[PDB]
Amino acid sequence: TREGKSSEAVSQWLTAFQLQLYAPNFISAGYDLPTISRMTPEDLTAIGVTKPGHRKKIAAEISGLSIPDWLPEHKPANLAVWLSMIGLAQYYKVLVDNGYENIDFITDITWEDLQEIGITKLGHQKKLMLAVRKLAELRRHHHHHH
Repeated sequence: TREGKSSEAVSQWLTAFQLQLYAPNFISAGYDLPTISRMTPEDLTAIGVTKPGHRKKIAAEISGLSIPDWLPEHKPANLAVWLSMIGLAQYYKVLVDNGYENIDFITDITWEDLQEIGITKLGHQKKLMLAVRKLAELRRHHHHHH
C-alpha cells in the first residue's frame, strides 16, 4: 500500500483544485507527488493533459507544491540501495540484466535507454531520470570542491 498511499495522495491533491479527472493519467503512469513536483508542461502533455487551461492550472499548482526532499544527496553505495531510496526497487533486475549493474553506469542512462529496456511508465521514467541527473551533478562536481 505504498503505491496505494501514494495514489490516494495524488488524487486528494488534484481534488482540492477540481482536476481529479486526471487522477488516472498520473496514477497509471506511476507518478507520485515527489515526481509530480518536478514535472514540466511537456511532462503533463505526455500523460494526456493537453487542454491549455488544465495544463496551466496544474503547472501553477505544481509550482506551489511544497514537499520534503527525497533525492539522495550523495552517490549511494550501490544500485540496489539507490533504487530503494527512490522507491523503484522493482526495476533492479531489468536494470542489471541490461548492463546497468552499478551506480556509475546508471549515471549515463537516458530516457531513450529506459524506453528500450521496458521501463515505459512515464512517471517512473521521470523519477529515475531526476535521480540520475542528481547523480550526474554529484559526479560532475566531485573533483571541484576546494
